[PDB]
Amino acid sequence: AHCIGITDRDFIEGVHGGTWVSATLEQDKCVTVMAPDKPSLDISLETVAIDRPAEVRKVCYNAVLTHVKINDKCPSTGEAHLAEENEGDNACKRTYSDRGWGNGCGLFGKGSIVACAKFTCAKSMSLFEVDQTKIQYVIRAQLHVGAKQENWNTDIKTLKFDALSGSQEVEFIGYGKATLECQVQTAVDFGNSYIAEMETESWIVDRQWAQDLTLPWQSGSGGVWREMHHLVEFEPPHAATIRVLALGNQEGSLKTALTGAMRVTKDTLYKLHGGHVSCRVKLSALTLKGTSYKICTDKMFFVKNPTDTGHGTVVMQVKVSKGAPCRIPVIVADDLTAAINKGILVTVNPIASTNDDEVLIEVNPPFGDSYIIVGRGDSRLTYQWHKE
Amino acid sequence: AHCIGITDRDFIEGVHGGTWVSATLEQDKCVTVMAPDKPSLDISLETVAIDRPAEVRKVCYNAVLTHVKINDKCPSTGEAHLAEENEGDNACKRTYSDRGWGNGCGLFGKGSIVACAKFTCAKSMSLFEVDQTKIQYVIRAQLHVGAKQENWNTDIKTLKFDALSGSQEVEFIGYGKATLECQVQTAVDFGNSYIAEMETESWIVDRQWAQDLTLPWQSGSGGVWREMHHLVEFEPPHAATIRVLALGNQEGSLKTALTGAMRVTKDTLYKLHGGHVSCRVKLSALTLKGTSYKICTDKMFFVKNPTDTGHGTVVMQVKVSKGAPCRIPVIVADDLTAAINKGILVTVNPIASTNDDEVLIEVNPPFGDSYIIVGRGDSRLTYQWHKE
Repeated sequence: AHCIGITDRDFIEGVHGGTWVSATLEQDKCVTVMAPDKPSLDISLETVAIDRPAEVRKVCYNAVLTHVKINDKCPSTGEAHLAEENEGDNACKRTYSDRGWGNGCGLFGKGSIVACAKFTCAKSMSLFEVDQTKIQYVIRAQLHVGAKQENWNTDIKTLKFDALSGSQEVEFIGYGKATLECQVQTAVDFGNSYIAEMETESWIVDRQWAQDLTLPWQSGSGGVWREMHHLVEFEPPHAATIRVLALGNQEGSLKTALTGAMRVTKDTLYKLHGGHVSCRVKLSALTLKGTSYKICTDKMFFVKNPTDTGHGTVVMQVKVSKGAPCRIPVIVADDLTAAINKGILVTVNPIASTNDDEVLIEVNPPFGDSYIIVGRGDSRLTYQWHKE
Repeated sequence: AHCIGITDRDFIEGVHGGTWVSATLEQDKCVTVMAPDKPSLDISLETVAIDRPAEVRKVCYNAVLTHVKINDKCPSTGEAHLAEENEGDNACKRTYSDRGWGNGCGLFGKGSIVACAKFTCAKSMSLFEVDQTKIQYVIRAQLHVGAKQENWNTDIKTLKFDALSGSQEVEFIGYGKATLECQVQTAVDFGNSYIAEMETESWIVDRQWAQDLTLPWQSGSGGVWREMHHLVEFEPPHAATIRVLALGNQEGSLKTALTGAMRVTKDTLYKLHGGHVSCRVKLSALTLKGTSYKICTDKMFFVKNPTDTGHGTVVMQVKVSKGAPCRIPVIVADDLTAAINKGILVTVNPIASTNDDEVLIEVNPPFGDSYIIVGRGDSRLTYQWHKE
């Protein structure tokens, strides 16, 4: 809603005896529900969202190294010990260098040696929990009245459905109301999942995949980086010296590992670019408005000519300059002499309540050549339409 | 050279009639050539190197994007064109957005749209050529005299062999000379190769691997980054907007793709941590010195006791306080009563030319229990040795 201007669009015809009409809603997609002698309803999934999710983990992908210290003990001088060893924020390794007269010591053998470095995470990625029950589903509902596009964001009602809310009503002024009974689907799209974010970007990731990452990880309480060795390289000892290096920035590798995953985007609250809702829509309480208005008899004009919507329908915008509250007669006939309407009106029972009102009409013309006729008398507007 | 203090060590015995002795030299490894009635020769591959290599390519692994510009034309308004399209430092993409009344345009259809961004390489990797004919091979040669370790870097000669040099002579003061005829081996270690460096670190990479890298690449002459799209992401068009993002830092993935590759390190000239030289060593012109000296008869002392080298030999360091130019008698008998020498002397014919000279001895004792005897009279030093 409004489903014109949304490329992916489906139509569902309600039936005369029918009360409910079921429809599955996906994002970047919308549905127009129609019923005979009833206003058409535009329904669409606006956003899926999770507000205030809790941090489960952090994962470091860029780490700098500082303060490299080393302890070197000659053969038979015993095991080496660094003071900066049994600390927490340091990466340490135990090994044995080959030492002899060539480098200090008096014996030829294995001289114990220890190396430590200060570990600080330059850049990391946050892992939040995905509680499927906390997920809210926002749905746009808006009737097909003669509303200009510039007023579409002034007529749209929005409904939020938890993992389980009840039925919810949407009433429109003068048209009655609809009842939505939407069940959310958070299984194959909300199953094992973390919300993972780097800097500005976020994604939905497999929990097992996130936990199986070969990178240092935190708990958001204690700033103790676990499994640091994933980003620290210890070259074999020369004699006394041991070179300790930082591995590269893992931003790229992670981002390639993340291709395909559903995107997530914040705003002041996490927007989910996916998911779907299966819905049941009650239409019986919906009513047509202005069925007792007079007929707009004064000359009318096309503010916007009949143009192809791409959905197999055509839209035009008509100004009414003198008719008081009145209804606009719109048909699609195969001949200018026949008033036999062959077109299906999506904008059911057009209307003009104020003068200089620009009402939007949408019709579904028949296959073949035809004429769009709006109004009566010489005043009436006619437009040739050819549907292949 | 000196092969004591170098763990990986081999012994090659020359034969009485022999003239040439073959030996393969590898880095972090050394060979000690022995010949009866001749000074032992310490030979080792110091460094492999390439000086002033020519740049073949550059390859961008971190790029930042700036000045994103976009041109949006409505349906049937024609093809869109940016002014910044065909400048060279801009990454650009042509596409079609879905446009209608919902976003500006008056028709419903494909609106042409172009997106460009300024490309600048934040961090890159350099690729140099590996000319197998330009590679030089530095070899350490040094005789087994009674030289202290603290003088080892004062007695070593160094020879450079091109991919094809001739035989080279090394002569030592008082001991004659040796001749090296070393053929280098630069096939399976540098065949398809580039020298690839990032910041401080370098490697030897497969040429075909380097060329198949899915990253932007330069020629060092013109600063035109080819195939930029490897580090640029264009999201699908909304209506007018197109988001242009930079891909992550590729330092990490590169570094993991480089694991195993032979390392390279600079110094003021590129040191190569690999390779080997097959050699033929001439020993006939090599002579023993001081065989006409008198015998050191005055009391001597162990500056450094006989200690296991781990090479199956023992080393000690003896100070001669009073003997003039004189030779030191050393044997390894099985008994203090037997002068029968069962030990093999690596430091052939020990020597002291000045008083308070600390000459280094190395012997190969026999398996079992034995005695190391140095000097004669009561003045002689004895040391109990047990070789399992």
